[PDB]
Amino acid sequence: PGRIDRKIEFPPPNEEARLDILKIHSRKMNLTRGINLRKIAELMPGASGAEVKGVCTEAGMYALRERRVHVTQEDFEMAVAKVMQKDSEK
Amino acid sequence: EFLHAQEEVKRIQSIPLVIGQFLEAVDQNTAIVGSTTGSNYYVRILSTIDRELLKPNASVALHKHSNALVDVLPPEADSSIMMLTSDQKPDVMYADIGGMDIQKQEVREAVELPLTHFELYKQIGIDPPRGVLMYGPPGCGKTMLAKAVAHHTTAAFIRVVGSEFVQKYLGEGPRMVRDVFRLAKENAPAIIFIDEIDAIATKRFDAQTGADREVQRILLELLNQMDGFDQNVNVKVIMATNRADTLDPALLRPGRLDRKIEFPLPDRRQKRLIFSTIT
Amino acid sequence: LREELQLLQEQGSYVGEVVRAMDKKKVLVKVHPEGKFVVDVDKNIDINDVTPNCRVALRNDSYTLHKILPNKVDPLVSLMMVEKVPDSTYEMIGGLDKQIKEIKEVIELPVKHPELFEALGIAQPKGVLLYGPPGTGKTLLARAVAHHTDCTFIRVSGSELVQKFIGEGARMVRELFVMAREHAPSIIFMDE
Amino acid sequence: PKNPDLRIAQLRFLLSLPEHRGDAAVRDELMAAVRDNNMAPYYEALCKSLDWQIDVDLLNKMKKANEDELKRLDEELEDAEKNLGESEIRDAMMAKAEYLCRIGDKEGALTAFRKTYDKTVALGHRLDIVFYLLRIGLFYMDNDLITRNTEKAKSLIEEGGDWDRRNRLKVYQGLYCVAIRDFK
Amino acid sequence: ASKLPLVTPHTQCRLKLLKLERIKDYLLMEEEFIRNQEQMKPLEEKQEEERSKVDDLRGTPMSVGTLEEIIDDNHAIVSTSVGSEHYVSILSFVDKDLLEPGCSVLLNHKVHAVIGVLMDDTDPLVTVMKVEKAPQETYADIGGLDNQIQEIKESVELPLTHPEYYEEMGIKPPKGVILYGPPGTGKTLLAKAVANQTSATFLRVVGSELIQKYLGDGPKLVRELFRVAEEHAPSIVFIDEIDAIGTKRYDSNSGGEREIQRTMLELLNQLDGFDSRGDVKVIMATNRIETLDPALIRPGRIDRKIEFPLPDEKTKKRIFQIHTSRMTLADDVTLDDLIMAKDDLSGADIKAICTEAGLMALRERRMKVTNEDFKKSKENVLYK
Amino acid sequence: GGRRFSEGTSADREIQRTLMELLNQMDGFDTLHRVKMIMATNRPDTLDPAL
Ligand SMILES: Nc1ncnc2c1ncn2[C@@H]1O[C@H](COP(=O)(O)OP(=O)(O)OP(=O)(O)O)[C@@H](O)[C@H]1O
Ligand SMILES: Nc1ncnc2c1ncn2[C@@H]1O[C@H](COP(=O)(O)OP(=O)(O)OP(=O)(O)O)[C@@H](O)[C@H]1O
Ligand SMILES: Nc1ncnc2c1ncn2[C@@H]1O[C@H](COP(=O)(O)OP(=O)(O)O)[C@@H](O)[C@H]1O
Ligand SMILES: [Mg+2]
Ligand SMILES: [Mg+2]
Repeated sequence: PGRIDRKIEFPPPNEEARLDILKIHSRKMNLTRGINLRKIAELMPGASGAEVKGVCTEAGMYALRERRVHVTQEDFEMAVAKVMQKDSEK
Repeated sequence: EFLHAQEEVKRIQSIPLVIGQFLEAVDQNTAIVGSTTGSNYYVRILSTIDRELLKPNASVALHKHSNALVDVLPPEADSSIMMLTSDQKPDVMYADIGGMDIQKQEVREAVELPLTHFELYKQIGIDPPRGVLMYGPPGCGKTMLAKAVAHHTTAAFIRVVGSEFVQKYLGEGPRMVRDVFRLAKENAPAIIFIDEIDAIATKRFDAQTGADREVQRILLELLNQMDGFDQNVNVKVIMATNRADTLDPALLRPGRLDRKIEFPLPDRRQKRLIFSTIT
Repeated sequence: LREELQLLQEQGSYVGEVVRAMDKKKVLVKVHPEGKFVVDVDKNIDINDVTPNCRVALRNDSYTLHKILPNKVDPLVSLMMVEKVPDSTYEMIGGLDKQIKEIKEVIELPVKHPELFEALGIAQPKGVLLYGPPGTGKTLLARAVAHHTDCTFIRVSGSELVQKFIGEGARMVRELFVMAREHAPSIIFMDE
Repeated sequence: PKNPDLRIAQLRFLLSLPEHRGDAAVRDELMAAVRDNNMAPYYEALCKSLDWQIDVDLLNKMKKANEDELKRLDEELEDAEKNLGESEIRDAMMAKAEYLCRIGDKEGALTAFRKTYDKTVALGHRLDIVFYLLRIGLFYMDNDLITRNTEKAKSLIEEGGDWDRRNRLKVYQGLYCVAIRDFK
Repeated sequence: ASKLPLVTPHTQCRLKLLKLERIKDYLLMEEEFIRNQEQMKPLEEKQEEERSKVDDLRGTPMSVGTLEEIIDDNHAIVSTSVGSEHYVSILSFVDKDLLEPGCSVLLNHKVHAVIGVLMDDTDPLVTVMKVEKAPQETYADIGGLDNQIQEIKESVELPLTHPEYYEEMGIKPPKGVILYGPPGTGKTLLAKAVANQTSATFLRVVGSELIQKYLGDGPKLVRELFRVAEEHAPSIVFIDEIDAIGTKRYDSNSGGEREIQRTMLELLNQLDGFDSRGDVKVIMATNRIETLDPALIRPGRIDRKIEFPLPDEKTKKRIFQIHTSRMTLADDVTLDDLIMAKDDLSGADIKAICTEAGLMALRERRMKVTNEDFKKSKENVLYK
Repeated sequence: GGRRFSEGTSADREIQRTLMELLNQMDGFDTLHRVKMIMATNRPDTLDPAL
């Protein structure tokens, strides 16, 4: 007990904390007006703070594979169903 | 009378000329080069050289005795040259690779789709990947898929075997690294392919043998030279191995290798597609 | 211009690496892979201006000191340049407000205000353990705290490409401290 | 704050330049002037208005309310320095300078924005300060001060994508290029 | 320099007056003799003329080489920096006493002849293992032991400060000291108090870092540890956590348990070899005393065996007095409720409560520590 | 031939470089035509699965 001065637990993020990680990461994407990110963060039942960038970077690929220049709100819900599929893989 | 001496100074450039490499400059009209005899020097210039033709890592010319800057050169490498494009493509089409729906699609998104449609990656801003690492069990089309990319490409393709950087003489290897990427710089929006990186990028080292001190200097060049990119050049590095265990995670940091492709072994669904193509 | 036909016939100058100076205007310089040389200095060069571990120019006929060649690298700088930690800040932290308050009480405060614990008379803390599932931001929080109070964020992984900058063999791990007590408000970081 | 602040600048245009239309505009702006602690931007607008002879008690209840928010900064700057965070004196009033930007004139803004510009080491607070410098540069029509900080804005976006800091920015040149006669 | 070591009257005697007035005559006669050399044979300055004669002999390029042997008639085989070694001659201004095989030398540039020797720049492991300054407070910081505090001074401190008591007894002091007990009872803490007090050089190494990754590198590190300890002074070697050489197996070590064993055989030599040992004391500390080799704990290598118990409930109260000395303790608290909270709380547990309770005060910007600080302290420290 | 290692000694570093030069010259980027290879061993237990 004298060795380590303070131990800090990191929980997986909840619904309020999955939202703002999406908010900070979506700063550098080209967005379309009217998205409702709150619906997107509720689709992920607490994976971690690392799949959030796993989704938001991959959501650009859907808009690029159909040759768009703005990321739409149906690209994210298309992206959640692929990243959480590997959650269901092993 | 000044125009008489203006041409008279170039007697120094005559024939018997040796080759160094530019490193930096102290000031106006005086610089530091490193010879291909291995030793570095503090040298003088010749005034007719446009200074703004210098330093990516510029191959220069040096006087064989007095050893100062003489002339700047077009780039050069011996290994390999540029994939001579007439009788060099290994003529495998995409259709010969059966049952690789994910990976043929996904190596397209990281190698040649950011090669041509570059501005969409710029306009959406999704940070196109610098290099790619492909791996898996032996006999899953690692070398085969690289053949098909190098057949349907429009960009320059540079193809090296990654066990040739260990030359006998000292310093040959780090020179052999830095002129590959210089040749991928000057030529084109090119593509680098390096195979069997296990011959270079291992985990354990030993600074007492000399055969292992050289390999330590091999890796620190390409780890340096992959940091000398500025998102503007379209130089993509494809790298393929057999054992992903025996690799340093210093090589797999973001900024150097961000995309990892496994080639798993096919089971039934991709298995019957292979029988269609071969038979 | 006409002098350049004559002056360029002069031979080149060697470059070296000063280890440390000694008595009677002499220094100890090593060349590329060439041996260590005890050479003298020229009159236009101050001794105290000659830093240990600093390049120089060097003539070749007599090996006389010529000019100070600037600032090559610190080996601590090249070590972090190999590892390339993803530099972070507080502005990219998503929803970790209570942990930021905890980590500042242990690391941020005993630098900017070391007097504040003498008012309580307790020993200042030294070691922090961070835990949780992987991918929840352990690295970016530790990188941010070193970034916002000007600390030299050193992470050790026990590699061997790292090894040539710490020492030749490093029979201990404790040889890391010689670079660490030279960048005195530093932070050591370790992975799983 | 400066977020409802452009409607004030339109309503000042709505006050003066329609000459007969000068009655409901001096009512609803005064409906916003003698609340929300506005002191500075309307002395000549009172001179462009009628007499409004007793505004002294209307000023004294607000310049006191100006001081009450001013002195609680003066009650914060000594507790934020005793146990310092990230310069929490400045870090408190880096949000309360924009109040003092609205309440005072540009001088309490310009010396505190350039104060806190050297505080933050990431641009995400810097670049929001620069947008505050732009918006006051439209009210006082500082056509020469916008030329500096727009480049100083634009120099920050390239690291990162920052499209909410880029696409919002394109609106500011868009309203400036239509302020000048530059339609293409 | 070392002209006369005799001081023994230590008074106003004529003998101290006579001795130094004899030395007054031997000095001035030595002065006036050597004064007559330059009077009758000027012939040079001798301040720089013989110096610049040497400095013009030795060239301005001075290559650094390496000895590997000596043949006594002023020529020896030296190694160049490349690897091609020569058979050069040795000068006469070379002070042929500081020449060991492997010592750095100064060669000529032309004929590579041995001009001078060079001082070594040592070492990046001596300075690792050598404690620079005194660590912390005195023996008054400990409190409560009082029986083994006497024991350690008996073996280390009193042999050094009073070398009279053993001679009148006709005895040699006991050699080795081992400290064992439950974890966190103050084993490492007492060794800081020895490093406070002593004037000897103090060397410290953890037992975990004796094990290496190459073959034979382990026993090589033990041979050069006691090399360093002997070549300085009277010295103290402190080896902490020496059970960790045997309990944990690491996959970095290429040799398995039969390389740990060869390391322990070398350490087993260095404590009681047949070589002349010198003045080196060894202090060892562990908490798993039953695990290690009894061949290493035999008398002859380790003489004194010191047990540390858990703190007693009247010595626990002493420890709370120590760690809460300079803190602004509010009068809400009663220390006696804190004593029997855990029945077997160590001395390390007490400092863990006292520091963490102070950290709870700084969350609320307070200056004194209340009772509910300690109430939520032991919930945080002990129970998890 | 060998298998591979998790890199025990320093000798078999540069043997696996000699071995991976052999594997590439067989079927990497070359029409290996009219060049037949015959190999013999007493025990094939210790051979690399890439070979
Ligand atoms: N569609 C296919 N998918 C996978 N393998 C195929 C396919 N068609 C043919 N092959 C066979 O796979 C062999 C291996 O090709 P390739 O050398 O690319 O595999 P590899 O993964 O590079 O193995 P190694 O790394 O050991 O060389 C080819 O020689 C070919 O005979
Ligand atoms: N009897 C004691 N008197 C004063 N302080 C003590 C006592 N016992 C423990 N401590 C405190 O506990 C801390 C740790 O003690 P120390 O590490 O020396 O115990 P240890 O038995 O050596 O631990 P380990 O068994 O882990 O080596 C010290 O900083 C000291 O302040
Ligand atoms: N709370 C968070 N806010 C923003 N980004 C996060 C967060 N947690 C993780 N990340 C992402 O995770 C990556 C950092 O990895 P990290 O989670 O620190 O590794 P570790 O598993 O050691 O904590 C970064 O790229 C970052 O974008
Ligand atoms: Mg292959
Ligand atoms: Mg201890």
